[PDB]
Amino acid sequence: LGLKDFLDDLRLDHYQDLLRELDELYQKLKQERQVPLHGDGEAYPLLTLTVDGGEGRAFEELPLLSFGLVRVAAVGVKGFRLPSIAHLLPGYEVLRDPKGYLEGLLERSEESPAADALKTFFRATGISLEDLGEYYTKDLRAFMGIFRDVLEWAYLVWGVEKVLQESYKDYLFIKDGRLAQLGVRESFRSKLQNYFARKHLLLAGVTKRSEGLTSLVMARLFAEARGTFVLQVPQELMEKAYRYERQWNADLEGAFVMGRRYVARLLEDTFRPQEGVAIFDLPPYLGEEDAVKVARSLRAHRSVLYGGSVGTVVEAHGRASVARSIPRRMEEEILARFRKAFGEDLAKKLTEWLRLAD
Amino acid sequence: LGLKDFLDDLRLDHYQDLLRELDELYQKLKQERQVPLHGDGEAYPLLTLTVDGGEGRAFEELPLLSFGLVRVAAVGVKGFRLPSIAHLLPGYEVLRDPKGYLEGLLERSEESPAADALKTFFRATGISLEDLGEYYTKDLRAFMGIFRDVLEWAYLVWGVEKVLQESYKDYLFIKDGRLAQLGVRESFRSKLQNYFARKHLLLAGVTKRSEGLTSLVMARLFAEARGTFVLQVPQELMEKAYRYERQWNADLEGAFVMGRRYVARLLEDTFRPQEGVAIFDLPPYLGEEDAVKVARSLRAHRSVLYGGSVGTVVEAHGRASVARSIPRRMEEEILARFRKAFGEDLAKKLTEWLRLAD
Amino acid sequence: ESPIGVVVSSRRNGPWAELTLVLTPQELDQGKRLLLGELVRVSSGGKDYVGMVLDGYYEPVGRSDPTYTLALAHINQVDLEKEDPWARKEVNFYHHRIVLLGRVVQGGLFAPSTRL
Amino acid sequence: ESPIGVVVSSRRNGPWAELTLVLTPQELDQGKRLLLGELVRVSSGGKDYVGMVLDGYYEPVGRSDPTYTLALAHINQVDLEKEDPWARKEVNFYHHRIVLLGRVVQGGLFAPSTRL
Amino acid sequence: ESPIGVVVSSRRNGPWAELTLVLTPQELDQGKRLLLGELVRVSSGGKDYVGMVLDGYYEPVGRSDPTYTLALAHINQVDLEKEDPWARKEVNFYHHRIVLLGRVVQGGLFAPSTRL
Amino acid sequence: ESPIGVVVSSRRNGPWAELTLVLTPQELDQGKRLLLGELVRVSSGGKDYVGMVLDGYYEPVGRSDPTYTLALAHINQVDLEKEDPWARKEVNFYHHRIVLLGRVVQGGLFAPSTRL
Repeated sequence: LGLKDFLDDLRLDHYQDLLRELDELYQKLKQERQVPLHGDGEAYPLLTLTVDGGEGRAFEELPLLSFGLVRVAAVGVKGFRLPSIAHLLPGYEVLRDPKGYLEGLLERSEESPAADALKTFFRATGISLEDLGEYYTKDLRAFMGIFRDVLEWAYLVWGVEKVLQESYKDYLFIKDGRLAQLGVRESFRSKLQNYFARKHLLLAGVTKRSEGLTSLVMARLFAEARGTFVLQVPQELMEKAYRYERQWNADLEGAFVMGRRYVARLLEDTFRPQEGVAIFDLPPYLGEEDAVKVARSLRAHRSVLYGGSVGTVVEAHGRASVARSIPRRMEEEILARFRKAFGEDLAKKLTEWLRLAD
Repeated sequence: LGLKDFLDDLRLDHYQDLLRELDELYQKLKQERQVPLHGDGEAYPLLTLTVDGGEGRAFEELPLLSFGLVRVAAVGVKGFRLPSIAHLLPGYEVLRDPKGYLEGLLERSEESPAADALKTFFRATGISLEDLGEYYTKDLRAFMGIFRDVLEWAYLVWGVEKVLQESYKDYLFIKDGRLAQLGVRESFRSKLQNYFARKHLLLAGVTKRSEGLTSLVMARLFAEARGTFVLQVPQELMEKAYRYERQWNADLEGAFVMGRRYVARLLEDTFRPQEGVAIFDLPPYLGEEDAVKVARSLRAHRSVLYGGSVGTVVEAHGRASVARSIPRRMEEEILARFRKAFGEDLAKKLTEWLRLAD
Repeated sequence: ESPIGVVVSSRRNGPWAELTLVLTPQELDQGKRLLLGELVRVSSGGKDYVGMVLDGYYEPVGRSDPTYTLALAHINQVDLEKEDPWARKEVNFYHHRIVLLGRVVQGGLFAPSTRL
Repeated sequence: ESPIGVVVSSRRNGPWAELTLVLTPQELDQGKRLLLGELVRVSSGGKDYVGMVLDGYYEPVGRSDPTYTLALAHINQVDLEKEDPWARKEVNFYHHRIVLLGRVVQGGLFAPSTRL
Repeated sequence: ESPIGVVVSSRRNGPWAELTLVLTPQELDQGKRLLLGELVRVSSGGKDYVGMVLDGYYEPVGRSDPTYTLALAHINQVDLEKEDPWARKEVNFYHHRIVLLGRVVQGGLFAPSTRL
Repeated sequence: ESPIGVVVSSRRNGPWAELTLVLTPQELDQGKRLLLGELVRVSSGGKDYVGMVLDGYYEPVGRSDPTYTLALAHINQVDLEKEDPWARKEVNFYHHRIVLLGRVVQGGLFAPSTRL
């Protein structure tokens, strides 16, 4: 095949310090208290939110002839769940020229659910359209992600404000992904933080693995770990992970967890080094006892589906997921509506373009 | 599944907006001059260059425990070719210090073909590392692409100056990709364009597809037009393509073709709309008659492998391709060579860490 | 004086050892062919065996689509012997099956079949 | 006088040799067909063989889903010949099997079957 | 005094127990082979069984394409042994089937077959 | 006092009901085994059945390549039970098949087979 063209001048002099620093991090971990996580323990109920996205054919190659689907859904334990917000973003529309699509949507006279949720989120949290900065207006690739993040935040706030007026006081809100927002100004994060502290929301962001996570050094030290337990990630590990992320990806200036980060064990037998590990981030206004209680709830809702999942998270992820037949039938339905709202010649010309490409 | 959620507020006006620019572009193209290729004419040998590569496991999210491979190879007529050049980038070393590895590589220049080609490329046209700008030091994702592009340019210059210093003027040099460089300062492009000018290098860049919109409209044009022909792409279409690609990806700013574009039809008959279409770019010092000659050469070296190709392009790409087995065997070789230098103790923990983490 | 093709597989099919031979595009272009029922020599481990050609069939080699390639060449009136060396080289392979009968030893006595 | 289709495979099926022929959309639209049991000429390596058409069947060529494409066109009330010339160009192939019976040699003699 | 290969599978076939053995490139280079019908020892759980080699075949190990690799090496006049030791280590494997005849009981009578 | 393995499938194979049982690396490392022809108790729906162990075979569980893993360990000469516990913990499963014969009822009578 052509090996030995890479072997010459291997330069393997860095694996020494790589392992030296990895051992330093492991030593830092070894001096961390492991609060027991026995099965019993007072726990909160759960309310898990999630967002999923789909893409029509040729959205990358020709984003001016396709569109995108965003669906946000929430599940309360089993059936005390919220509605589901689904929005279609046409590729050509204003996505090619952002910073006007958001205005048109927010000022929607109809106020479809997607716009209503954003209205409620903005008004309640005090976050204005100028807090998003200009990162989301950079281009469509950034706009899609920023829109999805803002949609998830707005869904959380709207569910707290208009569907659970008082009940939210006895729930543990679980949001998939780390409690971190990238691509916005510090004012946006400050507003989110102060609103959450004002409402005393019980919010924990649960993640499994990829962004860049050397923090999974817990794969070691969970051997001979005495079953399940809870632990707090050290500041040195957090700093090293953050610097590695900002050296590997860039555009990750906002990635620091807005609070603390804890790692808990959900399963004691795994068949594999890194199964059944929960990594949850807690807001700055929660103590260490709150971490123990959150871990107890997470274990109480543990599953063996994807190698020690959280259960409600997989349930939610299995409801907002979008099948591809959905975009296919969406294309066909849009074609039919175009035909019945404009001329058959116009519809046939569009169909000819779609036949000649994408 | 719940498709009716996405059908709440369908909008069908941007489609009418879109079915005006496509028609205008089609009418603009119908005014171009088609030059036939009667299976004969003046043709001269092709010398094609290609670059490929790969990554080891865990490099996508754990680059600090992996590496990367990049290999460049060229092939010519008469069984002619050049020695290949391959390099291995250590992920951990590079990730923590861009421009700290490039300079170290450039300084060794003992036997390594990569360093030799880089030095030759720099000294043949007076290109400095300051010309490369600051885009390639932001993160590893930018560094890898910049390294590939610069290494291919250096390969071309080194082959022009060291292997064929008298017999270079009778070959047509083919580059797999558009004649453009992104992520570098204007000085880089100016110096390249003036080094090619003072050598009158017969260089054409063949892109095939990435381009998407140009192919979309040219397939419709070919559906009508009968007979293989070569025609020049209008600037009105070129500017729209540049606008759309910039809006879809800001980093593509400055990726404009360093010359003029032409589209040629290679296959009389096809089963799919966009088969047997070759899009190529020529430097500004080559006229329309030179474009016709180059199109004749490309049609004389046509192939039916990937729905109409240039044959030499596929041969060079296959030669420079890296089998998936190579990254896996490279680790087995590197670990052995590291153990036989660092002892049987420091080597065991590296394997243990690898087992624990991917 | 030189080997015909390249051996790519071997097995035991009942009471007889068999192997698979592949003829490549260059060998097929030079006119090298194997007749069904012909007797050939097989060298393995420094030992000579007598073999017989049993079967012959076409099978794609690598990640190719010979049917699509050949049809697309056909509809354009492309003579693969003169115009598309790469396309011809990607599809011009051929397969054969060879059964080992035994070997000659000592003063010419025949040892039937094999255990290796 | 021109060849009918394109040969895409050959093999030995028992005591006979057979090959596979594909008819493309252009030839099918021109009206070219092969009758079962019909006798045809086969040119290979400068030699002429007699062949008989044994079989015919439909099979996808390349990357396509003929059932889905045809069903969707029927559902949407589309005429392939008129509205979609390109959807009819990727599914209109046909397959045939041809067995080689022998060749005619010398002064009107017949050499049965073949070993090549 | 060392195992010949590595056991990669076991099963019950009819009234007998079989296991699959794989010979690796290093052992094949050292010249170690197994004859068909040879008697071998099988150690399992501190117990010794008598086994018989029944079968032998070539199979790919891992994610590899031996046919493409060998054909490419033959085409490009690449001598694997001397020029590409790495490409020759990923295709040089062999497979064997071994049937467990029974267990010899010291100071006792041979115990036929096995239930474990 | 605890189940031997985990039941992963069941069916009607002719006039009898059969189920598939899997033994995990932990149970195998504890020395637990099932002999062919051994009688076991099957609890289902609050009812007890007599069952017999009919077959036993090795099969990969999850996403794994036991052949490649074991061959690589053998090549690199790593004691799999002392150096690579995680590699040993992903291949050490085993499969058994169990047939239900019937159940004991009232005054010691036997209800044969089952409809459930």
